Amino acid sequence: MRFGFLLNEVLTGFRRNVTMTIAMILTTAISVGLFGGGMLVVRLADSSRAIYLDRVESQVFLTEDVSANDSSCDTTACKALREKIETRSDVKAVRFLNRQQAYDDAIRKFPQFKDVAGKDSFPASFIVKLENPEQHKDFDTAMKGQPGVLDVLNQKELIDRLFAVLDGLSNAAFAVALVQAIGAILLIANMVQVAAYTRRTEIGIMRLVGASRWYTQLPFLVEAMLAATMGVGIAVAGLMVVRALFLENALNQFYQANLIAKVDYADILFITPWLLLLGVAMSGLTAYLTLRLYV
Amino acid sequence: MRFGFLLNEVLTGFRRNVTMTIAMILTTAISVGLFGGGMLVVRLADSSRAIYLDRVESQVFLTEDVSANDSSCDTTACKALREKIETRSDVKAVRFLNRQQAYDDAIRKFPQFKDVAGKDSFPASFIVKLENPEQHKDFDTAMKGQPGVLDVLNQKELIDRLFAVLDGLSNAAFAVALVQAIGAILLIANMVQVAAYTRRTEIGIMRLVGASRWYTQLPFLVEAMLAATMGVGIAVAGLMVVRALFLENALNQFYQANLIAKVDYADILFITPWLLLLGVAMSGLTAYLTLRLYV
Amino acid sequence: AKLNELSRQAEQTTEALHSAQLDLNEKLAAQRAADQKLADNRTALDAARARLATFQTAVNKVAAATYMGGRTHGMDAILTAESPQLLIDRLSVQRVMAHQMSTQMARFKAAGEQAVKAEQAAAKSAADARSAAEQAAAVRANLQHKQSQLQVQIAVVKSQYVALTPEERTGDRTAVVQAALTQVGAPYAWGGAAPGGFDCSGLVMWAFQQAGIALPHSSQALAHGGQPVALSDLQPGDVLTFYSDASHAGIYIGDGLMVHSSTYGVPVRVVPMDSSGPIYDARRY
Amino acid sequence: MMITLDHVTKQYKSSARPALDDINVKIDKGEFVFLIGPSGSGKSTFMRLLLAAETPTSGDVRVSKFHVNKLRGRHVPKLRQVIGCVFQDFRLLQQKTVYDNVAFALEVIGKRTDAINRVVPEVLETVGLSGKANRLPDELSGGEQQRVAIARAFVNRPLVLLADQPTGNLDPETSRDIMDLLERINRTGTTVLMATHDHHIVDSMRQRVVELSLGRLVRDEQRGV
Amino acid sequence: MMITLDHVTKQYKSSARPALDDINVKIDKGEFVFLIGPSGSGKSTFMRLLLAAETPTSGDVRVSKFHVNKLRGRHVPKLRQVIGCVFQDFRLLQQKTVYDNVAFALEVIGKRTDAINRVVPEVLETVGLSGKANRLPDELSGGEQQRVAIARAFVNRPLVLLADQPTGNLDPETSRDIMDLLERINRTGTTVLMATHDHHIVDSMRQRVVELSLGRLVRDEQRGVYG
Ligand SMILES: Nc1ncnc2c1ncn2[C@@H]1O[C@H](COP(=O)(O)OP(=O)(O)OP(=O)(O)O)[C@@H](O)[C@H]1O
Ligand SMILES: Nc1ncnc2c1ncn2[C@@H]1O[C@H](COP(=O)(O)OP(=O)(O)OP(=O)(O)O)[C@@H](O)[C@H]1O
Repeated sequence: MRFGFLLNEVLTGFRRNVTMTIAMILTTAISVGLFGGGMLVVRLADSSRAIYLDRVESQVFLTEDVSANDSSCDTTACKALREKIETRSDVKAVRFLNRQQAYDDAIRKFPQFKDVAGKDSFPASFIVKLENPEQHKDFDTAMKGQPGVLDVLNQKELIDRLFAVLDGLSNAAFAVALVQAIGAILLIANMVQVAAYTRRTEIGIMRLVGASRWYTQLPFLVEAMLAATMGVGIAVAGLMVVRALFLENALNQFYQANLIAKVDYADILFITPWLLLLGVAMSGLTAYLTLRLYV
Repeated sequence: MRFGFLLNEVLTGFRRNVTMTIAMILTTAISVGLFGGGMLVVRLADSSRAIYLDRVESQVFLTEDVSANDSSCDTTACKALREKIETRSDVKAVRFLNRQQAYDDAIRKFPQFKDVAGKDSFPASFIVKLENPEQHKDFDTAMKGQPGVLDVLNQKELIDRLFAVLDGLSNAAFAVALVQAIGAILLIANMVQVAAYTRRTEIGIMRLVGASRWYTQLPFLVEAMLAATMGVGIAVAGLMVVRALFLENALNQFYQANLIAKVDYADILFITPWLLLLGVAMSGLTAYLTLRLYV
Repeated sequence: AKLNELSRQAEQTTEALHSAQLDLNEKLAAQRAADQKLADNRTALDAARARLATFQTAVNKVAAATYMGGRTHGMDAILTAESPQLLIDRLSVQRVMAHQMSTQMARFKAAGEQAVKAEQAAAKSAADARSAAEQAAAVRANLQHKQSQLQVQIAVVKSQYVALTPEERTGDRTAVVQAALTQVGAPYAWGGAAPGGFDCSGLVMWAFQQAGIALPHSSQALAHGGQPVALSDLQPGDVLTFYSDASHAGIYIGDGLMVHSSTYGVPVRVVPMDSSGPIYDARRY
Repeated sequence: MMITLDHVTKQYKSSARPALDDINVKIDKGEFVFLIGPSGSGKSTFMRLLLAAETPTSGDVRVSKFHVNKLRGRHVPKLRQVIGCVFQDFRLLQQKTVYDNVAFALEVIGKRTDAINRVVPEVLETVGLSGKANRLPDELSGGEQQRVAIARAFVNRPLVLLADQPTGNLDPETSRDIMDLLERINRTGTTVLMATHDHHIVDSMRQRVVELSLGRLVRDEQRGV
Repeated sequence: MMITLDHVTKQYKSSARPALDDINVKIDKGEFVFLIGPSGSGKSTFMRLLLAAETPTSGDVRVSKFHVNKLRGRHVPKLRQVIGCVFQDFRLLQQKTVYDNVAFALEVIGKRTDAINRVVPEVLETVGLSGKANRLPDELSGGEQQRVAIARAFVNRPLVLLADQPTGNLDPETSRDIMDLLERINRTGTTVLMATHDHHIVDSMRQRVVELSLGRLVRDEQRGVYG
């Protein structure tokens, strides 16, 4: 029947145990906020993975006269450099990359040259991949000063420290969010017990006069619904202020360092429905069987 | 002193509600240990800044026309400044930097910008070392626009700007610690309104028997103190396993670079008494005045 | 009674060339100045394109230079350095290198703004020069039409009036006193600006041209845009331009020197200065 | 058409006296049934047996509609609208009003809106407190707070209205008001099952008195004082 | 002076009829008084007024030992050692035996364990909990669960044992012996004060029965009966 009676009875619980309800909001905000912060840095690392080079990669470049011509591997100068790096079994493959593919990704490698920086500027690459990325300093020195190669670039041997601290921070946030969620599960069971103990005087009335079983759990479950939605809302609103107060001076210059991409007030909106369908279901699965096994 | 009466009731009190008890254990461990982790990164920040004071180098640049026409300091314009700086109370030694080597020392340090970096873009400079490089306000009010200098770099805030993202992480941890600490205080506050309710049948009689007013809330306090101290005890144990499992590879990867102070188990155990007293105070001051308004 | 009106209409046809000549002169000076200013703006645009090209080559070299791993910020130096000794050197080099980057970006942006402003100025100058050439063509178009119309009155004055009228039906600013010695006996030449053709207002060189002057010979520009003169103030500056808008302004050589031809050849008689009628007829210079 | 229980049993931790043993008493629709007995009789368990809130270990329970010995949890609240109970502690909500306490079984069922207020003054006219139905029950004296507890269980018509200690704390002067109210309730056609715990009223009614002593049935003749 | 209180009143909020007038009551030491008052009006506020659970709005409640209407920060239990208080409900402890419920009210006032075994097992055999006294009160019948609440009150030998509805909900067959137990504390010199609503039990011994109507005392009979 009509929901006009459920709306003006939850205000009694909103005034009866005020010191218990807002503690639930504060701990559920910390739980799903730490979970959201853990998911945001995983999204951050996955968005920032495309800037650098992967596990099996070693960037190399070409001299100006070779890269000015040879738009495809058709001149003998291309095979002359390819064959000498197929002489050694340290590498496995060389990807075909040339001048034309070096500017359609110029937005991707550096989102700062979004203007017309200029064609015929970025050197051709012919980059290599090797299965043993520790003993390649000798390879880089063999590519140092050789007549036909400009220079090399490496993202391993103590350059890929960025992802190792991002993964550690993500797992730390996930662990603290997980144990906070375990504490939240126990507080689910306590608030329904508090609402049962303080407001038992009509539970017996509804048990005697012939209330249906499902309608008895409805006022306690809608309390858990409003508590979970209020907690997730305060957590999302807290993510904005923890970014805006003292992370708009320390995180933003990584983009000017060209290390990580945009995280803004938009990609949190792509995870906020997942925060809702996590937090509200997390409250409501665990606020049901407590009333079944005790009420 | 009647301690054996208090020793056996606390187990029955824990069996009266172990659910709320372990909820308070979890939220106490998280709120206290997260503040402890916020203190540890403050310790790491200035302890890893302190391993740079013996090697940080203050630098002052020179104007162009005393360096554009001569390589070494041979003109009489720089002969005043060449030994004006040794006439100082806080300088070890002064080494002049030729402009020719100060161009290609960057190229030797990293073979990059070998064509675009300007030849007349690196001014000549000197060397100054201070007993107080952090307190470099002596040169801020002395190195004015003298005839022979261009600008004052004012030692460097580069290391100070560099070690600021973890300061942002520290006060993020402090903000989350206070936010969850409010919920911890509130969960202490409603600990006793269900701890007295679950065993009314004897706290409702020693009011009307003649027990002292201090001895009423004493067993409702001692169990909260034991809960707080085992929560702090597992807080440091959980911080051990988030340091040694998730941040561990991140710190051992900075081990070989020797850039971080490398906080060890002795360093987290150094802050254990202050953390424990904070937990005992936060669960003793707020588990006492909530009984003055209840019993 | 027909002996006067045939030259009366021809007088405007004679002075039309002199009236249009000054317009033509100011139009050609205007289009020459516009062409010179447009050429200067084209040179400025070429210089702006040259500085844009060299700063473009600089910005492509620095855009390439960061693609080989050139990092100039400072935050990723602790992601790159392996010892605190050279980390300080990396920060010190990148602190001035990022200053070089910022100066190059500011210089490129200023060069782009200056090139855009120079292109807009060159476009406006080219539009102004094209407009000036348009008025030059417009004031040529009526000029070649009325120059052909100038030859119409020759057949009715120098060809039709010469059959009849035989021997029976026919101070110091001048310094010439009697401008009738080589001046009479010349019944016009072509009604134009011939140096010696003696066409109505074509006698200004023998009297007024004595200390330079170089007046434009219009009898309309100085009739309106000139300093006024009073004949009653003993200043001989009044002429016979009264009751005839844009007409001849011949200065009398003394008092009563009407040296001209009525239709084709006339003598000079001492008649009073009766041509001065309405106001705003003629001025001094 | 019989509404009783027989050969029931109930043990929670120890057997000792396992609630009741076997019950053969004839109760009819419109009978004053008393339940005198000592405090060890387990008369509240006998209340819960007809309430289907305590599951019997043996026997069967059937109050005039169906056997509730093995009734599922889906249909157990359906056999609760015809059941009425009054207790010692009056079961009153403090924050609500005197009208709101008796108008509480209306909205929990979900009947027609016009039939909500069409019966509340109709049942306040047969209880005694016809008037002063707007004051707070906290400010009301305890004599009429019991009549609120009877008048609350009149929204649906109860076939049996079983009492569980409705006096004993009340004054004998105001016990007359409570006792004669149930007489007019029984004139509607319903039965009541009294469970008083004293001697003065049970030697005043000469009605069907059923005694029970730890499962054993002490004195049963269904008449007399 | 002896135990005498007068002019006591406590006007609660939102109550135009607080049912506490300024009545000058007077009792006798060693004498039993029965306060069979009305229902729900004032039968408990006066009953807790001797224990000073509610602070009176006016008057000076007094006992034979010290002043009761004014306290300090350390004198509130000093009133309540000598109070033996019994309610309607049994309120035993469900985690300990009948031999431990009586002794539970002894270490809360600071009594050594050597004096427990010489005093506490010298009490509950007088009330009727004899023989073994090891049965758990969760399984005992309510006839014997009330007398242990009586014996819990008589531990430090109080001079007053005030009781609110002692029979409460019991048959007269198991309430007639309650009079025979309570007279054994009554003849020891204890001013036992019983608030009851059961007639024809206090009409037998004909002791001092008082009654308020709606907030004022109307019956003061030293040997009266209930009407
Ligand atoms: N839920 C229960 N759990 C355990 N034992 C119970 C329960 N209900 C009843 N008993 C047992 O039955 C005995 C009497 O039951 P019950 O509570 O119904 O008695 P009663 O006659 O209504 O009297 P009173 O309310 O005065 O105790 C109890 O003393 C206890 O031994
Ligand atoms: N804690 C309280 N706060 C405010 N008013 C109270 C409180 N307790 C009782 N009252 C008021 O006191 C009156 C009830 O009567 P009183 O407290 O004197 O006891 P009683 O009802 O006669 O006794 P018993 O509690 O044994 O039934 C009502 O007016 C009620 O509002």
